[PDB]
Amino acid sequence: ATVSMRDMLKAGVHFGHQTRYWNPKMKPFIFGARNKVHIINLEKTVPMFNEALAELNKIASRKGKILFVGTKRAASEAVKDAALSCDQFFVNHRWLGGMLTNWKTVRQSIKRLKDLETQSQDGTFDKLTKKEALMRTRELEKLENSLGGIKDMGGLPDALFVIDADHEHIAIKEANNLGIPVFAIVDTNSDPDGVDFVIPGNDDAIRAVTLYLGAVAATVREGRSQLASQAEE
RNA sequence: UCAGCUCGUGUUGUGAAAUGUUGGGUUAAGUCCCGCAACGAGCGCAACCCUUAUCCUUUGUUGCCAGCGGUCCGGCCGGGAA
Ligand SMILES: [K+]
Ligand SMILES: [K+]
Ligand SMILES: [Mg+2]
Ligand SMILES: [Mg+2]
Ligand SMILES: [Mg+2]
Ligand SMILES: [Mg+2]
Ligand SMILES: [Mg+2]
Repeated sequence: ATVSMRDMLKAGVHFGHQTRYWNPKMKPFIFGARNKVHIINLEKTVPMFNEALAELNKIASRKGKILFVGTKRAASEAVKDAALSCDQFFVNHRWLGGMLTNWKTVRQSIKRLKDLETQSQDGTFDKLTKKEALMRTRELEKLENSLGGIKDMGGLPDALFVIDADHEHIAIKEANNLGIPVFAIVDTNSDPDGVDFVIPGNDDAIRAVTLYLGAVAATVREGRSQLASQAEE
């Protein structure tokens, strides 16, 4: 695709963790070690990323919903920006256990967030007796921080794209439970067993994270434009 | 009158069960915040009730007497609404 080994090398995709923290299941994707730090095999990274991008493009063309999951402090704002410029949904703060498997309950929180936003736009807060308004705006802030990116999702997504599979093991487990395909960036210290589409690469570097997110956003934009509530655009 | 006791859905365990409800703080309080495979909800806590402590408005008799006028010195009388 558009991404090539050279720009991943520039970003730092090939850097992993220290050898003592590795998961032995990452041995096929590990190229070697330098200064007691693993080096991911970009020669394997590139085609796997291309295949994941193609599958994401197909999912977007079929009018599917893409959930971008990443809550690390180095990928939160990047994930939010990618999802916003891609018109898909995101979770960039702490994943609530049961967001997908207990969606019938998380829906009520989504509705409460919508109602609080409507009240804020109305102006019932200054009608309220000050302390109640402060409590309600604090609740609005908390609900926006938690479920801001899935407010308009309206149901289970058709695909998850995850940064730091190990950090988001709960989301990946829920997606495996529900049958939702998982594309994920898997570092050398992570277990790739639950991931349908593994992309070995650095998940701690802001440059690499932005590279992955930009490629995914671009490919899903093309996939969406392929249908766009029409025949072919 | 102790701050406790539970449920739904989700998740863990072959199972009895567990989690939530534990943890760091804080409170009279499972009180509240932060964290967190939990997300929410109910009965309890608190508040809504009565009374007491301050002020304002209205009303002023059988209750009151500051300014007045008398007076048998008793708000006693005419009055006054302070
Ligand atoms: K056991
Ligand atoms: K339960
Ligand atoms: Mg990493
Ligand atoms: Mg208990
Ligand atoms: Mg218990
Ligand atoms: Mg309580
Ligand atoms: Mg808790």
